Amino acid sequence: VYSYTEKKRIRKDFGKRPQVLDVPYLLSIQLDSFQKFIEQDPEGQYGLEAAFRSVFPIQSYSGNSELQYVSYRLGEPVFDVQECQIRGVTYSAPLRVKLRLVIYEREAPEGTVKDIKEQEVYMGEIPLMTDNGTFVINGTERVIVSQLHRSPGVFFDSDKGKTHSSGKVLYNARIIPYRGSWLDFEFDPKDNLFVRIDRRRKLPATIILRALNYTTEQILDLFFEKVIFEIRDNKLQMELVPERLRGETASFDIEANGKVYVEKGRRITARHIRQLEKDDVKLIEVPVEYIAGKVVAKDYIDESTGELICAANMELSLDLLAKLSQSGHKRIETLFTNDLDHGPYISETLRVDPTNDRLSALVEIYRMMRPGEPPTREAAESLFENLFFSEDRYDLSAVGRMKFNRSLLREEIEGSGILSKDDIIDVMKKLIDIRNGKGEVDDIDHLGNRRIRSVGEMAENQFRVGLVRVERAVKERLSLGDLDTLMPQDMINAKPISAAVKEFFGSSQLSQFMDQNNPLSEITHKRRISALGPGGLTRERAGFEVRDVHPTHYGRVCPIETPEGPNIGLINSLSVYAQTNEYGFLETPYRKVTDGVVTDEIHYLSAIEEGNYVIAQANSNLDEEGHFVEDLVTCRSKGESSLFSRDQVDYMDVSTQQVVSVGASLIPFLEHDDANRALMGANMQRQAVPTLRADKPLVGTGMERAVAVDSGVTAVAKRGGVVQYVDASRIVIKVNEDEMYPGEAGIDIYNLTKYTRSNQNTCINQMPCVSLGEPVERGDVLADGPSTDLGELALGQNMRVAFMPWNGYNFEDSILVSERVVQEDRFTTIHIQELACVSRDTKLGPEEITADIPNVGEAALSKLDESGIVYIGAEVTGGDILVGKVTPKDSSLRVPNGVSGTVIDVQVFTRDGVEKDKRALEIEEMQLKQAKKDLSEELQILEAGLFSRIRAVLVAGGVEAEKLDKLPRDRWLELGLTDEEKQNQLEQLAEQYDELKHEFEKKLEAKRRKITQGDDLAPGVLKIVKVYLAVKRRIQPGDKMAGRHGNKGVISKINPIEDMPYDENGTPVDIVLNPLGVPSRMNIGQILETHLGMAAKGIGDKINAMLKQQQEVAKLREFIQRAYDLGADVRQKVDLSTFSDEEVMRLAENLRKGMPIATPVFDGAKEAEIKELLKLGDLPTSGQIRLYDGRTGEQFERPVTVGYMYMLKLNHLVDDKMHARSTGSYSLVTQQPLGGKAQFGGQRFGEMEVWALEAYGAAYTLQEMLTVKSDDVNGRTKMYKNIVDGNHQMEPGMPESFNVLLKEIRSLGINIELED
Amino acid sequence: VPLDGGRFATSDLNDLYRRVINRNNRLKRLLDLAAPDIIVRNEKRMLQEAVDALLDNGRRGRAITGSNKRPLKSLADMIKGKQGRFRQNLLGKRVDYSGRSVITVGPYLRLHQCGLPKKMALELFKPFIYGKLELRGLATTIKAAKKMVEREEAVVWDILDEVIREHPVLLNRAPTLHRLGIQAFEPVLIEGKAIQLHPLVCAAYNADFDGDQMAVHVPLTLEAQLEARALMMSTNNILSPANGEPIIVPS
Amino acid sequence: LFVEFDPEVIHTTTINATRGVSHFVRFGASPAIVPSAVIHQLSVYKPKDIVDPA
Amino acid sequence: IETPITANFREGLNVLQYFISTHGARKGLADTALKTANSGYLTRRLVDVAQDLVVTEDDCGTHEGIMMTPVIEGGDVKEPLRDRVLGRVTAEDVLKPGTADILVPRNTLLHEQWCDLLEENSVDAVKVRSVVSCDTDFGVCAHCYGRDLARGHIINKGEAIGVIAAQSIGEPGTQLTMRSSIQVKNKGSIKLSNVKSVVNSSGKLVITSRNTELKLIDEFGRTKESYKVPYGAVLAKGDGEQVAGGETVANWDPHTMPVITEVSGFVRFTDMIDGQTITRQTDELTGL
Amino acid sequence: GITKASLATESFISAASFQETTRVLTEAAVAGKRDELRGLKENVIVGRLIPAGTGYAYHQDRMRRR
DNA sequence: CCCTGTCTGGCGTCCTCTCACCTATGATCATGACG
DNA sequence: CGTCATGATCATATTATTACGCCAGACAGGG
Ligand SMILES: [Mg+2]
Ligand SMILES: [Zn+2]
Repeated sequence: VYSYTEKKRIRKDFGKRPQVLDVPYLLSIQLDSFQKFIEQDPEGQYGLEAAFRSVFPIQSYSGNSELQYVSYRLGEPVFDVQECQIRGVTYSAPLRVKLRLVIYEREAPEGTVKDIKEQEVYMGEIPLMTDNGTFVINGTERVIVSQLHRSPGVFFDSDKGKTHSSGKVLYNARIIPYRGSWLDFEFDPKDNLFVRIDRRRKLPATIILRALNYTTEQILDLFFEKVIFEIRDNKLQMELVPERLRGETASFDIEANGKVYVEKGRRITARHIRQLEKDDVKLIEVPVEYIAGKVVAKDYIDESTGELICAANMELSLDLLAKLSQSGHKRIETLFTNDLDHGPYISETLRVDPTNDRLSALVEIYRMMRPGEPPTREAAESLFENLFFSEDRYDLSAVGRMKFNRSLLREEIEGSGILSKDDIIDVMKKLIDIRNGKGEVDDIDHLGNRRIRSVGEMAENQFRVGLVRVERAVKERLSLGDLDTLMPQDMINAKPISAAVKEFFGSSQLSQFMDQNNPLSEITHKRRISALGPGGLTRERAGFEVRDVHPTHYGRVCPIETPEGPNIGLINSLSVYAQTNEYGFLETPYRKVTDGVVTDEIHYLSAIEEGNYVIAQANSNLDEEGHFVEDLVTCRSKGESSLFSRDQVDYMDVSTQQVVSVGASLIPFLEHDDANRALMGANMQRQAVPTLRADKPLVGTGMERAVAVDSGVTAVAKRGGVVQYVDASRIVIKVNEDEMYPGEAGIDIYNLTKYTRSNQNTCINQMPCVSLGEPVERGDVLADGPSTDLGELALGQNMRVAFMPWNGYNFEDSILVSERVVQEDRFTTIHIQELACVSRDTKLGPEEITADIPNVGEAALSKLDESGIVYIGAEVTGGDILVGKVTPKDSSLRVPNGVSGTVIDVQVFTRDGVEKDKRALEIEEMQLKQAKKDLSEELQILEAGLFSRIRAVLVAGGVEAEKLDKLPRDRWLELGLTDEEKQNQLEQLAEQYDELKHEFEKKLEAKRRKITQGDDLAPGVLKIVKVYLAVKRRIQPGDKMAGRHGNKGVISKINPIEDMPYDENGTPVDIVLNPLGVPSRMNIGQILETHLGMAAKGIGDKINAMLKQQQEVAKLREFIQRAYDLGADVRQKVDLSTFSDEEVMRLAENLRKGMPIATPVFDGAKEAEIKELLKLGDLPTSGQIRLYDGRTGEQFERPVTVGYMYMLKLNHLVDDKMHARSTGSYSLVTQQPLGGKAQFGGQRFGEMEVWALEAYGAAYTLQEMLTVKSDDVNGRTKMYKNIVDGNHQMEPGMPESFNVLLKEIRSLGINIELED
Repeated sequence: VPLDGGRFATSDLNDLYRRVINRNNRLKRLLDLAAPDIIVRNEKRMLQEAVDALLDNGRRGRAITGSNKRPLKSLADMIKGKQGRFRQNLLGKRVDYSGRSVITVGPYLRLHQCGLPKKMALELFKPFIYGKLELRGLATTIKAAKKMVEREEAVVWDILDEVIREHPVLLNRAPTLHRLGIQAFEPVLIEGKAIQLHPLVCAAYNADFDGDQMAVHVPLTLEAQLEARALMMSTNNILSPANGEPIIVPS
Repeated sequence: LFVEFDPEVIHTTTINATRGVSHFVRFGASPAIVPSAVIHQLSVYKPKDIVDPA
Repeated sequence: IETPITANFREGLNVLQYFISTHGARKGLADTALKTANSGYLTRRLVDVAQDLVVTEDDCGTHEGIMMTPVIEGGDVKEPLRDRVLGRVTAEDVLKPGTADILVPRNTLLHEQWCDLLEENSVDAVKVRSVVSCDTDFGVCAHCYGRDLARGHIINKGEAIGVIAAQSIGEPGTQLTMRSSIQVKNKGSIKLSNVKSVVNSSGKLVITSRNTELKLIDEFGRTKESYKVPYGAVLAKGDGEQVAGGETVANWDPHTMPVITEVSGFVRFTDMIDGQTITRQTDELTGL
Repeated sequence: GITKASLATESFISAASFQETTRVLTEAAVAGKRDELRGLKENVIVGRLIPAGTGYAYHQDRMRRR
């Protein structure tokens, strides 16, 4: 079955793979993150409650006072979104917090407080998010963009190759906390182990192991095994486990049990280890040279002298053995220090250590942190407990503790946010294991190590920084005042909190201005994974590897939609199905392929769970049950594609559209384009402009409805029902009774957004697309937006294209367009410019906006009214007067030189106290009248719905067929009816009606207050006049058009109609492209799009022929059914036998300008299907029509390719780039011309052009190019007199900026001069 | 500079000089009223560090800032590097009598001429038109001539066709790589708003027509017209200076 | 300003309670070795007049 | 990747093949970005080191120039004599091998007719005057530069050649990239250079030098093959002989450095004391 | 090398318009070094004719009248 | 004094176009209202 | 008439780090 707007124009759909998971709501990152941020969240985390429970309770400097936390609450905003964008306020909500003050007594902090006080306090204004997913900061709609950064936890990197120039790789182990001090363990080419804290000075690593109160005996107990030597009657025998001897060449003949095992000069084989462990050999015999370099573990003391025999971690010599042998020790514990197995890294590290106990280690750490000051044991304890071991200054998140347990092979993924002793010891153990040769290092670009922050987490962090500044103020006013007399709003002030959150949302590196000229550009700017910003890398520094697609971007981050230029691969765009995990990583759906059958359950995999399993590719053929029809199937195991068996697979992809993003899944035939041209096509499809009447794509991907409905430019119905009143302003839906609340009678009113300014100076319009009396369903479009049509997404328009060289006018990439295109007004885009004029406050008095103006006459002032402001509707030229303004000297606002327009909307804002003039009172009466009429129509329309409910209830149960309309309509309650649900319902509707009456009274009073009041404004401004010009820019030689595949081009000549190549029917082609761009720039998808567009228009022409002849619905039903079946096993399977002879005529009314065809991305329409659809129309099979010429009237040889391509106009127009300057203004500090176009400036004759004129022999051209034309002021006035008198001659002089160089060098101690 | 809001976001130099004069006046007052023995030392350290912030900020240990993270600009940051007087103001300058627009093809040109709009040719060539007006006697002063060419009356297009005729312009593509990147043409007036540029010539600019933009300059003096005709004309440079290969290869 | 505390208290970690002091007079890692002479000399200073900035 | 892309753009590409194509494409785009970033700075440093050198005289008056020979990597001759000695003033006047007969005088610009007359007589090495061996104080004379490139005649007195030179080198920096025996092909006489050779017992010619360079002199004088010959290599031929095509004339071992001798006699050990100077390591699984 | 060959000149304006300006101006400050405009880029700085094309004939005239 | 490692200074394309942003917080003084 | 509270206007610089990389030349560490 189909929805009623899907019976208007049902898009033909090729495609073979039956879908199982539809496209999710495309704005779920922004909305879900900010819903996670601001919501009443119990059990502590996440949200604002995490900040308010981690920075509170503020306890004082031993004054026994404490400011603890209760709850919070956000009130309603004073301004809704529309008034906020008009006036210019933030769209914020006040953050009320309930704080409590308690004050303890003397001698008992575990005793009773004498007095508490709990109260409401005001702090900050956090800006809310609109339903589109955007913020309104100062009247300009802004987006905060998700950041891709390093995941907190341990990270074992390897500084490969480059250091020490000898190939010896290093290994470092960066512990990355979420908030606190970093910690980098590393090696050096002497194989010592060095710690460092926050990239500061370097210490040997075991100095922190003493700082955790470990003795050296315990350190060697941890980081090494033991070797036991027993002195038993002969040559100091040894306990030997032969696994340590795997490949070691002994120094003697190892024999045991009267049997020679190992010979001198040979090594111990593995089978000799098997012999020694099979015979269970324990004690072997060593020479005196064997313990010549063995390292003792613990301290041995002589019992008689009370001295030290040998210190810990010391090699043993002959005299040390002679001392400890005669003291009474039979057991000797040493360490195993092999070449391959276990290096003595800990032992060499302890030999570099000068420290000896806990205190000296804490002193040295306190000295490397803060240099050159007296340490004290209390200060060293406090610093080292506040580096890693305190809840305040150090905090891994849950993400950090998960990565730190997972990368150390733990079990519990839950732990504390602070470190401990076992954590650092496990980091050093894993680092030594990586140095020993077992285990692997971790790459950086792997998406199991890249977390995604969003709006909620970054706003929480900035709010937390505001709170630690305010706890740095409250720890102030709390123990330095008189108690009890103050309340907790005199202490805490809202300036740092609001300053921090307002600086983050106002100007950050990630809170950026929304590129809004297209529904696609909105919905793909909100889905952006930027690597830049705070905590990430920078553009002009890094690098190589991060600008490259890793093998685990498959289905998380789009590989082909990224901006080319200085930041490729850093401004990644997130894919279609890609959600965000609980912790912040990326996850993507798959289908659990149990042992034979592809089960239709979806199952979200992260980036590290994907690697262990094995995933089938998306388009693998399966026969109606899930059984894979091949016995070799293409899969990918561990980041590496291969060919696997039938039933060793564990997952299949969901749909074939999931590698790409929503920018580059509206490209039909994407699998035929080379990836560079698909990148340029997706980026230019983002850069489109909305035309006047947007049409549709004939060749789409079916993804248009998700991008249109799941954005916020169309007016989606909330509750379905029957339309009651359509208008260009408003739309009224009457809600069906099986969707309807019992109370609040309810018929909905959609106030559309008519002609208003976007951010890119386009024209964001909404047009109603429903008829009257028409049913609508829940979840359905009512009003099309900009670049939409019937709920689809129509960016550009589809035109008749031919690929042929035509007389050179399409030489490199140019485009040649018939005048039939510009006559139909079909690229005529509508732009809106906002021109502001402020009435400031200066000396000699304030300014005047009135029209009594000097130096002007009738010809200027005829287009102004009697109070200076231009009319609404006056079509002005470039350089007239819009607002007349004179200062205590003409300073009237003028149209900037070049642009026409029609003044559509004038706003006047008045700072309160200033006298409103007659036009400001006219606008006040106008908006009073509009708001009065609008709220009165709200009351009338909802009262009409309420009375219709009363009529619907009184059909039964005491019905009065004639007596109902004899009495006035406001008394439909006291009629004959007992105590039932109906009199209860009439009482509830009377409650609703009296609520509407008193609500209408109070809301009209509040709206008169909002219109009548002034507005807070800039320091020293009287009134602001804003005027909206509405230019209509058509098309001309110089604009940029482009298709959807990377075929760019400046349109080069707008030919007449007659010159166009026509065919043997009569129709001229509209646009003549260039064929030579196809074999080099390998975008072969545009030719398949051209042929399938010609097939679509062939079906449309046959419908137009079968309908223009007034044929009955039977033949239309026949032909539309044949055009909708037409293919292989497909998904569509429609039938017109359930459309009932009236929808088929209206569906053919919508198909007569062409039949829309969906072609999904990697499961598209093959060549034979295009041929069979070109055979259904009577077009030629090869797609090529023979074409005549317009000039000569004789045939082009070798018939050419025509069809329809869907081409977009880009907003790089030519009357926005063109500029010229004879003599304008000059800069102030260096007397050179200004830069730019708005400032009337000159083009920079840069350095390489100076080199290119030195490279010729042009000497006078360069002399006037940098002395006369540019800098020397007396030289250029002499030049201007000489040019207007006909004498071409220059008096050179000196550049004045060289005198500026002399003054800047001379302002140092340097004495530069000019000799002779 | 005023920011038109009642306040002056000052330049960094006045901040630096203001810091030196504050610290110096406080040091004069502390040497006046006697320094507390081993005391007249911290203030001189502060003065030395403020002067070292003024002459070259950031060369001594951690630099200063006004707002917020960015270190502010001393004198050596005005002479050195990019954004300084050697590379931004003295070796490459901003230049009057110049303009820029988007290029296009127009293959009906001879290779020594390029299309150029009527609006650009009227705004680049203004004082030539003023001179021809008060030399032919169609405006008494300069102000009547300026208002005539602002209204664009029906006679100034004949003046403009009489000043373009044998007068070269310099076309320039924005990444000039080698010396064929600046060439000189003789303009032809075009109804429209783009620069029609001969196709063969676009082998030397490495310029396609997918939105490229080129800038035109005007040689004012007489010797510069002769140098843009004899040395830099588009017919003269047909061989590259890298080898003997022709640069007019048909593309 | 002159302070006297370095026996076994917070040598350099907690300036005061809050307020906003510039620093600890810098001049090296620790404060300049202040001997027992200037302190006694600054026990009764300001023996001039109002002086001031004219 | 060991499993290639068996699908072209006229047919489809499925998802993994298009993903691997994306690996290649984004690697290329990032190469072009950072490539331009280095290329512009290379042009800057070259036009700032040259910057000053102006053709300021008309004849320096020296003779010593560099020797232009065609480059020989060891295969086909890559850059011939006509494309190197095109338009540059000769250092010493070229005498054809009819010795004491002058072919060109010693100050003649070698334009295209003279280059064809060089190619006909098969001239070995036209010694020619270079800019680096000039004599002009504070500048470069006109004759040592050569033809005015981009024009036909000799260089004009004045054209700044440092700037056009630095632009001509740095301008193709956008196009550049960023990140057993001797087998003969042709036939001719055999030349050896810097060789110390001796006769083995087999009758061949063995070599006692690393600095040996083999050359193939053709029928008219020049050289079409050159081969660096290693130390102790064994030739199947000698000097001045004649070979045929496809004939490997030399063989050696790239793994072993041969310590071959000159005189024929017994071998004894001098200053070779066992245990210290030489050690006893018996090859276990072979025997020798 | 070309960056050291360009920083080691007898003309401090060329070596100042190239890389580090601080070291070049301090060395030329304490040495009392005296540029004489010596070629192309110093004359591009100071605003006069290049001694390459037509300005080469002008500079031969100017140097001959010295 | 003769290496050999560390440290801190230099440097990292051109041209153009668009947009926002460029305090707020605390203390003191004056005026008005209430007792 | 006096005192207290509230509102408006005017006045200055932490508030209490970590994701570039190479080359090069001087300064110093180890022997
Ligand atoms: Mg291009
Ligand atoms: Zn010479």
